[PDB]
Amino acid sequence: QNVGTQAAEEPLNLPISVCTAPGNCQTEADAVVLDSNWRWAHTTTGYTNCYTGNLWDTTLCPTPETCTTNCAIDGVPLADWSGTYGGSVTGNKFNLKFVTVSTNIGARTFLLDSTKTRYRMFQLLNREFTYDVDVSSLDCGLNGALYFVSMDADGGAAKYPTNKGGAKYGTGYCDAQCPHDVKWINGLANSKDWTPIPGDANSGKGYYGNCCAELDIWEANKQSQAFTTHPCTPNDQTRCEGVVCGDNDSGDRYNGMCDKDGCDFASYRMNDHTFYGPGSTFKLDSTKPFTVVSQFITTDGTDNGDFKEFRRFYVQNGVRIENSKVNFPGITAYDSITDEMCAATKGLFGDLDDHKNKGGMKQMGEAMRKGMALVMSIWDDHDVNMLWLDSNYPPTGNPSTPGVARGPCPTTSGVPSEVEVTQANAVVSFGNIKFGPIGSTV
Repeated sequence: QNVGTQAAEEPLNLPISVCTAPGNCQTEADAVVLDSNWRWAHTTTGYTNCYTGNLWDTTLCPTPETCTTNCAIDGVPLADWSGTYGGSVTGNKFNLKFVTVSTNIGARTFLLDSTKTRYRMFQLLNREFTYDVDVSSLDCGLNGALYFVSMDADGGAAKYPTNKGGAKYGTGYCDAQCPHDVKWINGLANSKDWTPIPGDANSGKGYYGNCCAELDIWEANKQSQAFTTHPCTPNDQTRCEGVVCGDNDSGDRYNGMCDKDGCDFASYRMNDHTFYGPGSTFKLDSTKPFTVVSQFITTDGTDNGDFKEFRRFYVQNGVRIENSKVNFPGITAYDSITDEMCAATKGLFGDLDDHKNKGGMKQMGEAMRKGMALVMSIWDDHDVNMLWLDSNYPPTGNPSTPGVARGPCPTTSGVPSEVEVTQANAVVSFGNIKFGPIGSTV
């Protein structure tokens, strides 16, 4: 995309901590940038929309190349962050409102480095990543997500010279779902064969998808939470078409370059229904804030080893809370993501181990070694109504069959039109982000 001249781009300042030992950290003066999908797209030498509602203008965008020549994405000024997009920062806390009323629904954002010209790339192997979260106002159907993806640090600017904005304009998004709803891919409008998504007034799908590796630290609302590894072959940003995208709609979910299911550790799905929930007698009380700690263990305990284990623990009101465990007869009580856990649990659930097909923890680790961009988002799910996270999936499945039940939400929950009314004022908060060696962040 070209860059428009109507509004300066002003990312929100967000300090994080880089740590060397427990309680010995230094501030890193980073910032938050809005994903290019949420930006106004208009004519390069005017005010005329190139995209309105869920459609590209066919006169301006008869082809992707012409669209890209004629159109530009514009900046987010400071005033518009809260007023239009529902984003705000107080000290080291970042807040994202779900619905902001001209009416904005959801948000996806990235962490910029201290220069505000590149994404802050995190080399996560043999490191610990930690943050405080509040998901108390997110119920069934919503997801306040924090995760990493194998985006380029410059959003693709060096690879795709028609991308003028780079990381500064939140470009280059890709993930392990190979999404077609990304409006700008490889520096070009994804306007070919663009199709609105029914019941989604703001979104559509273009000819291409954009694939890359994804490490989900946090997919969650107050009812259920998960962390998940998604390797791809290769891991780096890859525009896809046809079978390579692994499109759900053509029966290709397991035929593409990315592991779409991922290998998940989701406490409720692993059959501990009392670990996490909205109340003081759950082990971890989702009505109150808490700290989420993630440790990425290698084979030799060094930065050069292969990724072998994703460990997790929590801190809430000064109380250390170890992760829940897998709880099925004849299955080891795993409390972390490893290749063995993935094989054993997917075996039990009858899920295809595409994680293993894509190179497993080792391949996931190669993405983490090269460095990944931090994503913070809030969203509802127009495909599957978040049932995969917090309900029975498939909805018609027996909840006593291992793998089906992922949370207590009813199978009628999560319809975007309903959650966008009922949960309009939901806000996820991510704060006090800390990054360092294992054992350094609490």
